[PDB]
Amino acid sequence: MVMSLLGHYNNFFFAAHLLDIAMGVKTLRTILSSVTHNGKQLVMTVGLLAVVVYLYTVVAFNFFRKFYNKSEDEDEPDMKCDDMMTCYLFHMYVGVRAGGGIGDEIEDPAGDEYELYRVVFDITFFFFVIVILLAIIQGLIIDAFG
Amino acid sequence: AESILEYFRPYLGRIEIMGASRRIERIYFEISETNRAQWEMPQVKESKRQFIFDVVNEGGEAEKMELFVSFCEDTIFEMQIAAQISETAREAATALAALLWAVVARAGGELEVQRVKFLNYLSRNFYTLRFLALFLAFAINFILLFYKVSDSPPNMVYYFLEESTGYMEPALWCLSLLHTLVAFLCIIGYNCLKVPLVIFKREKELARKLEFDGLYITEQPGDDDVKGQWDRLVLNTPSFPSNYWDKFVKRKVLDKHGDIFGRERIAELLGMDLASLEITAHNERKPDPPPGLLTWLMSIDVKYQIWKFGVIFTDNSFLYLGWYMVMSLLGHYNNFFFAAHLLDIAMGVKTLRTILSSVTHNGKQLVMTVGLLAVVVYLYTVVAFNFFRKFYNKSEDEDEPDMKCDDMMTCYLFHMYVGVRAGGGIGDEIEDPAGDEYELYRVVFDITFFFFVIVILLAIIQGLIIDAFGELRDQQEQVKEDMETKCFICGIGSDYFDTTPHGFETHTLEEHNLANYMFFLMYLINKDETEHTGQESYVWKMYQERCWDFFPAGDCFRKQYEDQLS
Ligand SMILES: Nc1ncnc2c1ncn2[C@@H]1O[C@H](COP(=O)(O)OP(=O)(O)OP(=O)(O)O)[C@@H](O)[C@H]1O
Ligand SMILES: [Ca+2]
Repeated sequence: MVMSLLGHYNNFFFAAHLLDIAMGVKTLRTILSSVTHNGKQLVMTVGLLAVVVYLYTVVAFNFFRKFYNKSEDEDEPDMKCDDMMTCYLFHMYVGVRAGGGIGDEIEDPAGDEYELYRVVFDITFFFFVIVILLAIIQGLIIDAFG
Repeated sequence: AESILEYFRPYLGRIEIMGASRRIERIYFEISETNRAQWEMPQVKESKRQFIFDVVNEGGEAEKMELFVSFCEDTIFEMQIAAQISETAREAATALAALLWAVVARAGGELEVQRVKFLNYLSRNFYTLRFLALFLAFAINFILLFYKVSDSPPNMVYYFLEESTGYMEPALWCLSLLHTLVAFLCIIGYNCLKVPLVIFKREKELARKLEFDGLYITEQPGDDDVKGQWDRLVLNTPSFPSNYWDKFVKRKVLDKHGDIFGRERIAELLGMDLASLEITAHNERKPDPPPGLLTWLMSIDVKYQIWKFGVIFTDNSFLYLGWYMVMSLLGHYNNFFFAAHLLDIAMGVKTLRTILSSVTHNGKQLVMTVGLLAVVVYLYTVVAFNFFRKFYNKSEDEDEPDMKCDDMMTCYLFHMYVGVRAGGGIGDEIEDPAGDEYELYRVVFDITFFFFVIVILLAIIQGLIIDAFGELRDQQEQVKEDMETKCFICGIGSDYFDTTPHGFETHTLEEHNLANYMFFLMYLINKDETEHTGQESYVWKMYQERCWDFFPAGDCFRKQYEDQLS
């Protein structure tokens, strides 16, 4: 009722009705219920992913400052390593997505210093929050529907 | 007589044993109310849960009852030990952090006496100290989330830039000072509370091994286990049974094997030399030596102290707490070392401990699979090292100082670091094979590389870790459910008891209940041997002789008397 009434506010609020109804045929209601059926462990797993990404953020904050830049010529006003908050946001928003961890969006480690101290960082980041953690999260929701 | 029966319902306790008649018999006794009151303690219930999960899951049906009786013997110990208790980004960050914390809390000479008075307070409330430690770690990390680095001091300076509010800067200092103390309190509480359990367990196990076996006198020590060797340094001490009840157990071993072997050798191996003095001590009377308080108390068994310290340090929980200590201490090195605490604690809620254990649960094949992936990538590296040199370059104009094909080491590193990741094998990061030469000799290389180390090998590795977690969940579910379809004492399930309504509740609540035996074992202790009934002494004799035939194991008063009582 209230959304239908607010629809006459000259807006698209009518676009929020289809949903509620679309979920009338069970085979979709079960899907919608699967999200919260097993959420008590889903929230813990999400928290674990968040703390692992934060751990990597603080590891790379005071060791790999000179890599996190967006490669702008003659000036680098954008550095995602100076503040802890911006670095954490950048990791949590870019590294999780992408194919492969934060090895596709930062400078090449071809430089002599810390090369072997960052190749392992990239590999373990790709191995611990992409091929296991996201796999587990996707598995939990899909398996509950089954 | 309904009223008296109802009043006396929570005291009478039924058990069922068989023996000397080859038929099931009933027993009755009185359950003291203090024991029932102390039964529902926070530690006791979780210990029972852990014990039942361990017994049902780790395989049984042969030593099950022996482990049951052993658990009873151990749990009596802390039932005793319980006696000593008498008296913008910031807007988003706060909202998200509060949600995470909320769900975690939803599932998380005469002057020396005052020292003991204050120290006994820690053992009473021990879990809350750990709760406070987790809370402090959370708060200090959330404060840490506001750091910044500048090229000049306010040579890089890690100056902490707070918000417009000038507060919360010294709060970091005070919280850092407070966290170390509230973790040291946890350490002291653990050293005061839990270590008697493990010490007593080891003492009891050694006493059982010596009494009913000659592993340290007759045949040989196993000489292959650190636990089975480090204990050789305590046999000579005069105070070996420090916490076990049998404080004169040394007599039994020499009385059982001191004749078949060298009696002097036996009486010298176990310390306690000159057994004539021990024999003649109980001849005239019991003298009372004068007290030597605070004068000769320094003289203590050095060997026993060393052995106890070894048993302490070989443990895992205490080592974990000490690791927490050392990291907290190193935190005051003006660093982020406080960021390594959240973890250890975060893994407190099981549903995460199972995930953490799944990584190493099946690692014995995981390492082999990783090695196989490494050798396959190396094989492709040596295949492409002497055939496809002119492709591996980073496309720099007018000069190519960077070639990842010249050295074998650089080529292998480049493959192992780039090709595995990426979507598709090494076909997205090197030159196009459109050139006429070797085109069909490299298209197949790219395709097979994408097919053999990406869509199979990584899939297998991801499958192994994920599936193990599923197996762990299934194991926990099965250990929860199996106990709901059997009795853990009877050798039969719920199907036969379900022929009548509430049959299983009747077979589990008033008949053998897994808790009536708990009261029975310590009720036998209180009543002197002269007052034992015609059956109490019967079971007590076997219990002292370690024969578990008196458990029913197959039928409980109903299969025997089906026709007479249906
Ligand atoms: N032989 C048995 N002894 C005890 N409980 C049994 C037995 N067989 C089945 N059960 C089931 O186990 C329940 C008690 O054991 P459980 O491990 O669940 O105890 P708990 O976790 O302390 O809590 P609660 O007693 O409320 O279930 C009984 O209520 C019954 O449903
Ligand atoms: Ca008598």
